[PDB]
Amino acid sequence: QIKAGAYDFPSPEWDTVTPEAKDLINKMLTINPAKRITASEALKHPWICQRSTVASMMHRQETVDCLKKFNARRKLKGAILTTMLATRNFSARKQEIIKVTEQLIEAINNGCFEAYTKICDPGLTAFEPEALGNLVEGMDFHRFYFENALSKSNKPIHTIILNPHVHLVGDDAACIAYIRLTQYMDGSGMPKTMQSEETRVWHRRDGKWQNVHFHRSGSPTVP
Amino acid sequence: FTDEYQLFEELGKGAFSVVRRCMKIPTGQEYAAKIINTKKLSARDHQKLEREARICRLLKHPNIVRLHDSISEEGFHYLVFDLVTGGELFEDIVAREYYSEADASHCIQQILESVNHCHLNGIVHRDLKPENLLLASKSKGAAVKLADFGLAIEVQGDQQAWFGFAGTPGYLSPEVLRKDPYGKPVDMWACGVILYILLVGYPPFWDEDQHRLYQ
Repeated sequence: QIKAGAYDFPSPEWDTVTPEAKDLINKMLTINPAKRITASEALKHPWICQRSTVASMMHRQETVDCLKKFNARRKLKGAILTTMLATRNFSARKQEIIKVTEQLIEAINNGCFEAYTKICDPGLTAFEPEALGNLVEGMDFHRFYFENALSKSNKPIHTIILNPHVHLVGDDAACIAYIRLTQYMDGSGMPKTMQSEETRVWHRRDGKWQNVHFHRSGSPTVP
Repeated sequence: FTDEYQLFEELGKGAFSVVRRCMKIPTGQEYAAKIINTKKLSARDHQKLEREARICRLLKHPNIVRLHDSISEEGFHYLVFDLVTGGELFEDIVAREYYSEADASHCIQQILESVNHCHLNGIVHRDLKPENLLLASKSKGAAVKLADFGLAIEVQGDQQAWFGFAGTPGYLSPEVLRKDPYGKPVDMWACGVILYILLVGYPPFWDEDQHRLYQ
């Protein structure tokens, strides 16, 4: 909004503001700083230097009432410390990325390689603990875990996606970062939990969101 | 196997399989025996070999490598195929002293006959490529034979579906690259790529970057 200078003077409150006051605001809120009024020039603006004849002297109770709320919010949001709040009000576009990500995780958990190769780009690259610090390319590296473990092992696992954050980087590209919590049964039949942090880069190709790169840190997804 | 047939020289050997020239002594034949050390065969590999044998048993056609028998022993399963001696079609062509469109058309006619037979039996090969186009023998007019149904799928009539991303890059169809449901037409795209190569000797789609190739 700021970069676009996307402000206006909505009615009714602005209907009683003088044109000269709106004019001075316009000249200060000029996107191009080369064309923005300077401090010396503003001091000569009629609303400033001819206030007696230009500025309204009507009482603006609605401004006082609104300033009270503005001040109250400002004192509540006064962050004494760096505060980082998750995302919970997602647009439809961001929810689309969350959905396809969860569809991909679901396909992995169910060992459905057909769904995996449908959702993942053929040129997928990946950093993951299973790859020992190497960047792997294609489906080969991941095919091994489908053809063996993902369906061979018969034990219950529950996946949790914590605090997803989605960046929209163009109409057909997105980035998602989330914590992947996995509950599972270990060899001795005891319940365990493991954590991974995962980034997935998505590109909409042929009308379908597809995963072109991902980066896992922490634990490896196979128990 | 030794029961009826007789083994001879080795023609190849994979991870779990060894292939040798064979002969049905009772009938003076000569086949290719795929000797599988079942003790080395995994579970997922077991699933794919069951599929390939069932499909091969279902396809009986001159231009398709025929599966003649399947029999098991002590952790050792035998698959008796046709004996193919002529090698790759593409390798034979470069050795010829004359080669024209008529020769290419005679080849594609046989390839289409095999593809049509597969499709008529609800089977899609999905990996038509030069390595799978063999000549029955080194005879002057040997028959072209379609080979290796390890990626072949079984489809329901003309119903499209997503069977997975499989094939060889240079021969993959647009629908598979778009991640759309697909079926028999993927083989006809591959045929078109093969036909293009048979006429000028270079592929219609080529690029060092696979991403650009797929575009």
